[PDB]
Amino acid sequence: EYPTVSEIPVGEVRLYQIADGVWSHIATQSFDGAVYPSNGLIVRDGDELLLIDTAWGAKNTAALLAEIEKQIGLPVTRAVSTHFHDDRVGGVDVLRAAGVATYASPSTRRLAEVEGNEIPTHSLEGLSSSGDAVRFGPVELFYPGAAHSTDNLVVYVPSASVLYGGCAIYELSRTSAGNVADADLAEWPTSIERIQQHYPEAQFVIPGHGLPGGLDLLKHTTNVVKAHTNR
Ligand SMILES: O=C(O)/C(S)=C/c1c(Cl)ccc(Cl)c1Cl
Ligand SMILES: [Zn+2]
Ligand SMILES: [Zn+2]
Ligand SMILES: [Zn+2]
Repeated sequence: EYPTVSEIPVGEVRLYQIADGVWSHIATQSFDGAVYPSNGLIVRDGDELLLIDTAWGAKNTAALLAEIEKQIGLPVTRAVSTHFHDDRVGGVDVLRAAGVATYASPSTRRLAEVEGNEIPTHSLEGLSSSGDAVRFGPVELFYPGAAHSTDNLVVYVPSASVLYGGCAIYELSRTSAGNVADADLAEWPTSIERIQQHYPEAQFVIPGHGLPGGLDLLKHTTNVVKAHTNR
């Protein structure tokens, strides 16, 4: 029942309700002749919504906002991008234009800038050291250490025990490393272990791309990362 690529045309965005007040948003993008899914999150915060990550580009992100207004009908007042790649910040200018306050760690902002990507307006403090956590509205933000990228954040929704790993976490069907040009292969397994230590009670784990599962996705990612390491 969780949507896959074949069900989502590029341009279109799906919402999937995970818990009371918790959805993922799912979009697709075609790159080098293949089509990829990508996840983000939506958390209700009173009469407003917190958005985690864009839907990978301006077009998809504009469709995400229309889809949220149509299906949920509460305003997106804030957005956090969990790292500096285009699937996380591509569409930030659309959010900003719609009056959404956009946020990211200083480190994510600097890396976006260097990459020439869109740049969240606000800087998130308290997340500079591995193991650091801060509360941001209805979620906890966690910096596990470098993994898929040096800046990657993970997000936890304590009310629903939902752990959103972003692109630091692989789905189960993904058995080979994705793009790791910006990865810290050496630290990645250690960073995943910090996630496991901090959220042992997580009941749903969302990867940046593909199908959700349970905490097994953490060991799965380490397995893939270590395999790639020994290539
Ligand atoms: O494997 C992943 O989760 C991602 S984010 C791959 C990637 C990278 Cl490394 C750079 C740029 C872009 Cl656009 C993408 Cl999609
Ligand atoms: Zn990435
Ligand atoms: Zn990604
Ligand atoms: Zn596995």
